Amino acid sequence: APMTEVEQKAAAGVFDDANVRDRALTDWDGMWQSVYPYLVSGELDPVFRQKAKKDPEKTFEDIKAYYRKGYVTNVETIGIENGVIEFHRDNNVASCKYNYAGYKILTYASGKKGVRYLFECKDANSKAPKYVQFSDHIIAPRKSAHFHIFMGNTSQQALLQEMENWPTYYPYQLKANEVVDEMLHH
Amino acid sequence: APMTEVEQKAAAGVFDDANVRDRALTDWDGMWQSVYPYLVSGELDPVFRQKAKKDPEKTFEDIKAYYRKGYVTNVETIGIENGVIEFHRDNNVASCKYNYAGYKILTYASGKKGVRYLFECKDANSKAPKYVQFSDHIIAPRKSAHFHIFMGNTSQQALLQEMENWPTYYPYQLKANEVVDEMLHH
Ligand code: NA
Ligand code: NA
Ligand code: NA
Ligand code: NA
Ligand SMILES: [Zn+2]
Ligand SMILES: [Zn+2]
Repeated sequence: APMTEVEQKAAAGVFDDANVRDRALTDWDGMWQSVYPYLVSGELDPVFRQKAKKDPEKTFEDIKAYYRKGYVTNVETIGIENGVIEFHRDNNVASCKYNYAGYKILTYASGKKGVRYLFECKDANSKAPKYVQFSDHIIAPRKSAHFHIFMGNTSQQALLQEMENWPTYYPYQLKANEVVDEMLHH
Repeated sequence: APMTEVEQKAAAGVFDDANVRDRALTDWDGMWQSVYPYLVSGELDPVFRQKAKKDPEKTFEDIKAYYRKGYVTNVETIGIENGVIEFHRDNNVASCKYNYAGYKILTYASGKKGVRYLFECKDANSKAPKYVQFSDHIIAPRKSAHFHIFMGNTSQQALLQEMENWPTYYPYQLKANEVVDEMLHH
């Protein structure tokens, strides 16, 4: 099902807090690929060129740099199924069963808002991040099309303060051109 | 009289063409100062810092550079009264009686729109620019609060293509802090 007007506005960072709801980890079920490799190859260049073309105060160089810092990660693949998140970091792999920890509504310096969905790995000897936060422009149950994930081992509160790095994941099957297509429209 | 909702939207580059009307040169009557000197002194820095703070894809450096190219001019003062525009360019002065040449509605790369109000100096031995275009976020008769002015000697059509340089003028009496105040709010 395509987006209602309330969902479209919420995706653009405009929503009433009263509409925000809990979501289950299953919203992010599936196999996913980091888009960072496509920034590196130059394959996301059309996205940044359109962003630049549309705002004369911006430059390609600066927009790319912002997304470089945003996307950068060595976790190339993430798999989510049956309450478990699996992380593929170069040749290291880790997984853990995550417990839901609620959501947090944020207001950004821009005046736009977003909701993060918080999860915790409750192991001692897990190599997987203790704290994970999903942010995907959705404020109520809906299967994700792509997500940013904040990963940390210190606390949720501390992770909530991270604003510059947000490794970003699209469905594993997509090629670079389909990722670009979605970024330019969806 | 403060702005109606239609005027506020039009100032943000959103309007129906059916609402656009001719304006008389008297809308720009008064004495005016270039804001370029205030960019140079650093006194516009708070404006660019707010612009940067509000959009993480932008930088201060790039925003300032864009406005540097926009504001740059040696025409420090302009006076308008009785159908005549007077230009003070360092120690040179020129003036001419301008005839109204209509308006042109433009759509920018950003999808925002604006209206330019066209005037011509019809002399041979005038040192004043032959073609002048006012652009001030107003689409119908209203006394200007500040304006961009495109100045050229080649043709109106050619001047219509200028997008990067737009020397910008606020009422002559204002100090730097009042200019900043207006830029941050009005
Ligand atoms: Na509310
Ligand atoms: Na769970
Ligand atoms: Na119309
Ligand atoms: Na006139
Ligand atoms: Zn996104
Ligand atoms: Zn202006």
